Amino acid sequence: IFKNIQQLYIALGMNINPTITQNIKDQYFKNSNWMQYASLIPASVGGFNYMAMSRCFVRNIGDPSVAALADIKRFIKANLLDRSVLYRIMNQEPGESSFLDWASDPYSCNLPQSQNITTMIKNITARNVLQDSPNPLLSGLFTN
Amino acid sequence: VKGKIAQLHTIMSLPQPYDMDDDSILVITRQKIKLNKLDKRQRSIRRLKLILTEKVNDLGKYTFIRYPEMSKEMFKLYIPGINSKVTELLLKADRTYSQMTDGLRDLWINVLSKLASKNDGSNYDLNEEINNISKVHTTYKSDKWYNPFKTWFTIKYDMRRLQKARNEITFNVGKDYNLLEDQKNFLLIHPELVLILDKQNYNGYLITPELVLMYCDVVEGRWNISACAKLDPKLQSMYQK
Amino acid sequence: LIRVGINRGGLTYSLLRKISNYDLVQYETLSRTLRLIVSDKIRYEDMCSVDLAIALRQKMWIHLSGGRMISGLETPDPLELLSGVVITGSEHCKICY
Repeated sequence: IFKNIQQLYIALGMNINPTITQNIKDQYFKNSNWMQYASLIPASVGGFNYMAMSRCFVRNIGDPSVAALADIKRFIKANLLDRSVLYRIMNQEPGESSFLDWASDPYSCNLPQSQNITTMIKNITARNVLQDSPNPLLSGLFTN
Repeated sequence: VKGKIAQLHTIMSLPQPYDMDDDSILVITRQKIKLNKLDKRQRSIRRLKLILTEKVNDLGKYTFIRYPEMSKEMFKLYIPGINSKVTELLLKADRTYSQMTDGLRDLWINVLSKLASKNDGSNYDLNEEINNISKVHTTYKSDKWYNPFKTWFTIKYDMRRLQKARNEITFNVGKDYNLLEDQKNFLLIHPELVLILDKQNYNGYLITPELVLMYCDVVEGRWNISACAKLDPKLQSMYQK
Repeated sequence: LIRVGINRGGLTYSLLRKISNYDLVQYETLSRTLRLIVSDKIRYEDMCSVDLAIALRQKMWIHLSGGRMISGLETPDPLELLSGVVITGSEHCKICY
């Protein structure tokens, strides 16, 4: 958790990415209990937490959403989070994925703009690079 | 590769520390310099000698050190004047983490009481590992390999920013280097090199970006190993060892 | 990807804008979620995590699934499930009792 918090601060304040605006930085730094919420909320429901505490004992947890919500209940029971946090997570807004995107990853909830970088690269390669190629395999497979 | 560093020393006119089995790249570079066929990157590297001679006056009395021998003096590199940007962020991280230790301890106590519930007392309050939760930030902050880590992270950030800025816009050819002068250290950062001058003992170090990344990640690993061994009760002796 | 694209052709900034804006979009989405106004009409902290996950998946996929159900996904987590009792000192298990 501590290293995740340090990573969040470094990425939000001392990164070379030029698309990060001052608005995001001084919204997360100034608002009360926002970086703690970002680092504690499990990411399966929207946060930046990739270690469910059940992983510390068993390897194959199951579907990550159940573990994430159990950890949220555990957090709000131990006064780390609040009930309003769980209410907001329940009442957030849905994304715009489709049936094929659902089939490509079934465990995922409809988080808006949740596509991985590797998924985007793979989609770009499939739809643009390998369209017209002389190879019989790719010409047969990758149509328009 | 030793050849790259030897080439950096032989492009701009500096003394040659290295010795090699086959100095073919040095001969090639000298021949290219004589006939003036240097590439764009090599010309940009070479043009920094004028700036180095203009800023540093007594450059002729400095002795440059090879890569393996300088490691002792480069694993602990403290430049207090340039790491004033990451210190604030790390302090804010320490504060926002110190605001959660009580809840974290209560959570772990509840979980351990649920998983292994003895019916005859045996409270988990007086547990060493649970009691060491409240000093993670204190242990990282007051560590031996903290200041070198901050300095190296700042150097790497500056170098990477310059390298990325080169890719997007090459138009600003005039000034791409970053210069920081002080009564202790003289630091020049270029997308292709890092030059450090220690003036009290008259020493010089010229390193490639590969060496920058290597030193940064090695110092980070040392910091993490030392601190995380200090916290855990089972590894307290392994810390000092 | 860039090397192959420039070798073959067909890469444009309109396609690669998402890769550059990914991180900012993540931060913006979390910020939008974190400042939402909710009421305490329904207590979501008194339900089992499986029921909570079922409700969440029902709510998120409302445009695709509609009123229909989704099955074959949810499995109980270990820590919520187990309860260990160390029997020592000649005392019966409380749960077994």
